[PDB]
Amino acid sequence: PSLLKKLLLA
Amino acid sequence: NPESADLRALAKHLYDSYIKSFPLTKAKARAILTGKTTDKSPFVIYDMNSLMMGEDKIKEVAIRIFQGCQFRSVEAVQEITEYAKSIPGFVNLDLNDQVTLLKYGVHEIIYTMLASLMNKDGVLISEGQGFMTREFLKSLRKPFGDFMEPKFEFAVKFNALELDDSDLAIFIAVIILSGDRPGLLNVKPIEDIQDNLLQALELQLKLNHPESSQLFAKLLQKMTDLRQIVTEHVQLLQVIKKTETDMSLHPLLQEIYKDLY
Ligand SMILES: C/C(=C1/c2ccc(Cc3c(C4CC4)nc4c(Cl)cccn34)cc2COc2cc(F)ccc21)c1noc(=O)[nH]1
Repeated sequence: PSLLKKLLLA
Repeated sequence: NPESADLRALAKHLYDSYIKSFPLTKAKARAILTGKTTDKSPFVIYDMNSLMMGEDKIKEVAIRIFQGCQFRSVEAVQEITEYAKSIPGFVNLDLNDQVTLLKYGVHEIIYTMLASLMNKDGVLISEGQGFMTREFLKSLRKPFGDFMEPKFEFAVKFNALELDDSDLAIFIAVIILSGDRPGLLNVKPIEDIQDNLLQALELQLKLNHPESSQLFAKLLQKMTDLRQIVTEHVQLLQVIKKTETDMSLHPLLQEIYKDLY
């Protein structure tokens, strides 16, 4: 579950 | 050439996005470091007594100090992510390639912006409210005592290049768009954006540093220097994690550090 992906998509 | 005007527009766009993403600019850090500010002076951590004194603004002391850096690095990853999304083409890349570029790029950017917070005497900490002396860092037990010395030497040399925030915005964009990071799925589009960012950097340095001979070549060499620094950064967590098992790591850092093991 990627925290970098969450930052990237916000 | 015909792209020169567009390269100045890209340079301005990255500078504006950098100001938007990074609260503590080189210009602010240099103002604090030379008392050209109406901010309160920063607290100075120079010994064990002064570190306890300043406790309110941050096991074994060397570990607690380095564990303390996690809060700043988590904020920096968020700032760098915001910046990366402002680079034209970045958000159109494969989302897994955007993760890879952030994962392998953030520490190189953190050490780059850290050079802005450093002089030959010490480093600005706690969003610029603290100054921790080189000397105090030199005094921590091995291997911690030896660790920051080469970071201070990198900074003095980097700072002697007299880059400004406009220069740094493009330099950082070039580092993010590195096509050789491990596990990138589509390297061509990344190198295409990087090539245009390098043209924008080359022109930035020619116009902003007209008497600074081979400044572009010197900056490319600093990107090499920054990768060695990151290798040494990772080698230290690796060394200490052999003896200290129970060590806390912020989940976001856990993701950045995964697989370097
Ligand atoms: C987890 C960790 C570090 C950590 C924390 C800080 C540093 C080096 C460092 C930096 C770097 C720009 C991040 N900045 C500083 C300052 Cl301002 C003072 C003292 C050390 N500093 C290196 C490392 C790597 O080794 C560690 C070894 C330990 F035993 C415990 C923690 C760490 C870390 N914190 O932020 C990171 O990016 N990594």
